[PDB]
Amino acid sequence: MHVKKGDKVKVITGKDKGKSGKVLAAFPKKDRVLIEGINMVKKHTKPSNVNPQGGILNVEAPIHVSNVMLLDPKTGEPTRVGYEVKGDKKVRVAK
Amino acid sequence: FEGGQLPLFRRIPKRGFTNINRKEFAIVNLDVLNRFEDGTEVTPELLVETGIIRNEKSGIKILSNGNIEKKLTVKANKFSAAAKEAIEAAGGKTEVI
RNA sequence: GACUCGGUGAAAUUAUAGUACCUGUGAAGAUGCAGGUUACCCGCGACAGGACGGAAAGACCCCGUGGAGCUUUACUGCAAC
RNA sequence: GGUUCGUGGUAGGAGAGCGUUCUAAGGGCGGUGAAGUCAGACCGGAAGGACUGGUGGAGCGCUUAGAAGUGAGAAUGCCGGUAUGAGUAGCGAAAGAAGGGUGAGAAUCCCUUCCACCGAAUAUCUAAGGUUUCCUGAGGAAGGCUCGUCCGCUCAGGGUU
RNA sequence: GGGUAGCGGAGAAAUUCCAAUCGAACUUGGAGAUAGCUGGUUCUCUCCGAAAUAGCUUUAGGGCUAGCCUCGAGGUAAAGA
RNA sequence: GAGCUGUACGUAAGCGUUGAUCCAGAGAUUUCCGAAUGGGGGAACCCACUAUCUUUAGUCGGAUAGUAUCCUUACGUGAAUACAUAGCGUGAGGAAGGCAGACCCAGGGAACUGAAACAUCUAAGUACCUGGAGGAAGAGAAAGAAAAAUCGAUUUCCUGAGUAGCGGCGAGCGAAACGGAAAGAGCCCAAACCAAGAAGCUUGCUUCUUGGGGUUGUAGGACACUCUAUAUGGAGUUACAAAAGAAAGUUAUAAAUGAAGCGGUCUGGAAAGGCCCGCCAAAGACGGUAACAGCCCGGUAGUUGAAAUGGCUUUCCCUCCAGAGUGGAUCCUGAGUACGGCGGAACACGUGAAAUUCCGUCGGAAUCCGGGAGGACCAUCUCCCAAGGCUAAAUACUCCCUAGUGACCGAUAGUGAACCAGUACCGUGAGGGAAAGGUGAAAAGCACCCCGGAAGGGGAGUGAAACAGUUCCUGAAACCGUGUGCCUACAAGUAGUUAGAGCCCGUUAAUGGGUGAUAGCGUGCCUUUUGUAGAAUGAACCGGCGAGUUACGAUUUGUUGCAAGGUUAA
Ligand SMILES: [Mg+2]
Ligand SMILES: [Mg+2]
Ligand SMILES: [Mg+2]
Ligand SMILES: [Mg+2]
Ligand SMILES: [Mg+2]
Ligand SMILES: [Mg+2]
Ligand SMILES: [Mg+2]
Ligand SMILES: [Mg+2]
Ligand SMILES: [Mg+2]
Ligand SMILES: [Mg+2]
Ligand SMILES: [Mg+2]
Ligand SMILES: [Mg+2]
Ligand SMILES: [Mg+2]
Ligand SMILES: [Mg+2]
Ligand SMILES: [Mg+2]
Ligand SMILES: [Mg+2]
Ligand SMILES: [Mg+2]
Ligand SMILES: [Mg+2]
Ligand SMILES: [Mg+2]
Ligand SMILES: [Mg+2]
Ligand SMILES: [Mg+2]
Ligand SMILES: [Mg+2]
Ligand SMILES: [Mg+2]
Ligand SMILES: [Mg+2]
Ligand SMILES: [Mg+2]
Ligand SMILES: [Mg+2]
Ligand SMILES: [Mg+2]
Ligand SMILES: [Mg+2]
Ligand SMILES: [Mg+2]
Ligand SMILES: [Mg+2]
Ligand SMILES: [Mg+2]
Ligand SMILES: [Mg+2]
Ligand SMILES: [Mg+2]
Ligand SMILES: [Mg+2]
Ligand SMILES: [Mg+2]
Ligand SMILES: [Mg+2]
Ligand SMILES: [Mg+2]
Ligand SMILES: [Mg+2]
Ligand SMILES: [Mg+2]
Ligand SMILES: [Mg+2]
Ligand SMILES: [Mg+2]
Ligand SMILES: [Mg+2]
Ligand SMILES: [Mg+2]
Ligand SMILES: [Mg+2]
Ligand SMILES: [Mg+2]
Ligand SMILES: [Mg+2]
Ligand SMILES: [Mg+2]
Ligand SMILES: [Mg+2]
Repeated sequence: MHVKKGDKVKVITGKDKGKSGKVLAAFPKKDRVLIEGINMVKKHTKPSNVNPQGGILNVEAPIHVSNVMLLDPKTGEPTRVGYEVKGDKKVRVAK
Repeated sequence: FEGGQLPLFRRIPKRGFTNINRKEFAIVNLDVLNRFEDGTEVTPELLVETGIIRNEKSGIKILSNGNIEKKLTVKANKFSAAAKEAIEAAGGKTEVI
């Protein structure tokens, strides 16, 4: 996938377009990604589970990977990603 | 079928035989020979080149139907008595190849 | 057992039905057509005259140039001898 | 465009059409709501076609041609659903009773006592056959012709030397 | 526990039994057998509109040709009524 | 190249840039049953023997290997019986079974059905059984086709032609050659004869093995002489002899790189949509992404890539190899064969006037001065040389693999099977054989409160929507209910229709809608019938599904093109 955990992505579709966050997890089998403070859902958690008080938990929900674009630290903008080989291993490059 | 009444074809007798050596000639009636130019030699090979007879079954036979205007030297495998007379009456020379 | 109450709960059948009687009429035997005669609306327990009631495309009878099993000095065959 | 004579109809002949799915090409509609679906007092000579509103939530008309799995009320048709009969028949040989208990709930589960039935069996083994139905703890949706706290049922663990 | 198997077995003999099938088991295939028989065959309007007869037929509730219907086209001492 | 420990709704414990999971090539491991093969057996089990090793104080245990049958072939033993054979033993090789329900060749071979009955005939050499196989098989280099005077192996297609014929001359069956195409390729023996053994002893003659030689028609060969070759050249594992290798290239089996919009604004839950601007394009394939995307993602065009294995093509290696001329003394050129009789079959050809080919049976040639065929047969002429074998391609089919396509289906369709289906279930068994798809973009899968034992509700919350609430898109009809505007307890009803008060409404605005006191008229629908309301048939109701089609011929009408011409087939 064009993004991976640790990457600073911009969200380009959905209720949260314009908002940028950090990729907390990637689900490449589902082709979805979890962005910090993006796509908050209210989970109605019964008390039994981890959380012995329970309650309405406001947590992030996965977004589709094609809805985020990688940030280039230099420009500070969303960019498409190309791959160039330094010599040992290939690395992602902004365009 | 006629619902059991003996069909027509079984009421009436078979007739004749087929000849193993039956000849069938390509027929060329005088009228088409007018197509050719005067004082022309008209052969089978010329009649098929022109496309007057495409297949030359057993040979080419000239028949009298119509009349002829041009003087022609016409060679064919057969002529009707009337054909020969009519070609000659115009002033031609019939040859039998 | 039936019947009443509580529990549970099928089936065959079924064109739609607000589904009387008499005499007649009609594919010649009508709840349904005509003319009359009777008849307030809804049930429950009973009885079977009718719905040519249900059930089974009648086994009788005939028909089909339909089967099948059987017979023989029917025809043509075959084994066996 | 008139005139004249016609226009009942089964088998059946002839003609013109409606509508359905798909294709092509043009041209459109549709999240400001497609198809489908529901309703209506609208339009055409018929098959049929619109419009408006509800539901629906993403596809679909129209024009001209083309191609067909192209139109259902009957086949004791096939499949599915649902009626009717009807709260009707039935609930499958048999003796139960009360007290106590359990439980949300008890004719129906547990205990006690009395009563009743089999006893050359309705008792005890055991082969076949079945294959976990056995034991214990939970359970009460379905199954059990009623009920059910119970069970040869459901779920867990166990158990055969 | 075994044996006999369908053009076959078995029968103290009834056409009796061979897995709730037996005048010839069951199953798959040939197979969409064949059915001059019965049933069924789906939208609309317009024009016309029969026959239930003759002849022959192992034919009689089938068929064929003719008669009667329909569509198209022809031709004229118009021959039709 | 960053996550991973499969579904599928988990809990736990862990792994991973010192590169996991994952993808491809190659290895290793591979219980038991099954041909099943050490013996047995009711498949997936039981019970051994012989070596060698191991364990124990020794039984008792453990490990590894071998041990079926038949055929062929070495070798050894070895009876009646003296030699010997059979038999027996050991060692090598080989087979066995399965299947693509296809295609191919062979052995065996129905019936229904058609003939409007039926027996010849048809169906049909089909179905089916059995055997053999191969990637194809079969066929095949003329004892051929012909008689335009010539052709030149076979196979397949077009045509000939529904012709010639066959046929209770019925129903039906039905060629072939010529012509046009696809594809093409030719070869090796047997025999004369030569050499070398081997034997029989016919004792120098004969038949047996190996090698050479040699392959054909107015003939060829052997055999005589003669010219050149003895690897100069040529040819090969697809026939033509047979087994080996290498190397290079290329294809397949993983991948890599890959242009251009987060453009503005509108509606919206969300924009890929609308409107307005740009841009890339050897890339506007397809799919995904919160509605319809060339420019968001996977990609796509283009351009790169393979450690390993397999295929293919070349080249090299390796291997193998005599071919022209001239005579005609003699010799050779496929024998229980050809052919014939009898009985069958195959030939389109049903015994016919019946050639041609095969089977059983019996009889049985010629053998170069020879033999066969030209549809009885003879003569002439012409063409051919049987009784031995091999042979690619053009053709058939698809259980499979890869990439695609569709005026093909879209959940009663399409496979029986979109879903754990040949399952469940039925049957002793062979065998028969279902039903059953859709929450949402995302689980955000309803915390919490309330009634209730629970189920199930009502709130609250999530969501665009919950009348999307774990079978959850839409949600028709039958059928079941609640509510009520009009009518109904003196009426006799195929249930409507025409007239019509009264009451209640208010429309796609129409000489409107609902209901219906009362009055007139009025025997369902379908099928089948001379005739049915029918006391004749069929339908409980609703829904879905459910019947003149296609191919190839014939004929006729219409249309179009060309017209004494028209038209191509493969
Ligand atoms: Mg009761
Ligand atoms: Mg009467
Ligand atoms: Mg009356
Ligand atoms: Mg009646
Ligand atoms: Mg009756
Ligand atoms: Mg009857
Ligand atoms: Mg009967
Ligand atoms: Mg009319
Ligand atoms: Mg009239
Ligand atoms: Mg018609
Ligand atoms: Mg549609
Ligand atoms: Mg609907
Ligand atoms: Mg249809
Ligand atoms: Mg129906
Ligand atoms: Mg009753
Ligand atoms: Mg009663
Ligand atoms: Mg009772
Ligand atoms: Mg009882
Ligand atoms: Mg006793
Ligand atoms: Mg128990
Ligand atoms: Mg109960
Ligand atoms: Mg219990
Ligand atoms: Mg019986
Ligand atoms: Mg058949
Ligand atoms: Mg009329
Ligand atoms: Mg007769
Ligand atoms: Mg690695
Ligand atoms: Mg064994
Ligand atoms: Mg018949
Ligand atoms: Mg890109
Ligand atoms: Mg907005
Ligand atoms: Mg949507
Ligand atoms: Mg979409
Ligand atoms: Mg013979
Ligand atoms: Mg024959
Ligand atoms: Mg001869
Ligand atoms: Mg013979
Ligand atoms: Mg001969
Ligand atoms: Mg001859
Ligand atoms: Mg002949
Ligand atoms: Mg010869
Ligand atoms: Mg299906
Ligand atoms: Mg559906
Ligand atoms: Mg549900
Ligand atoms: Mg009254
Ligand atoms: Mg009165
Ligand atoms: Mg009925
Ligand atoms: Mg036609």
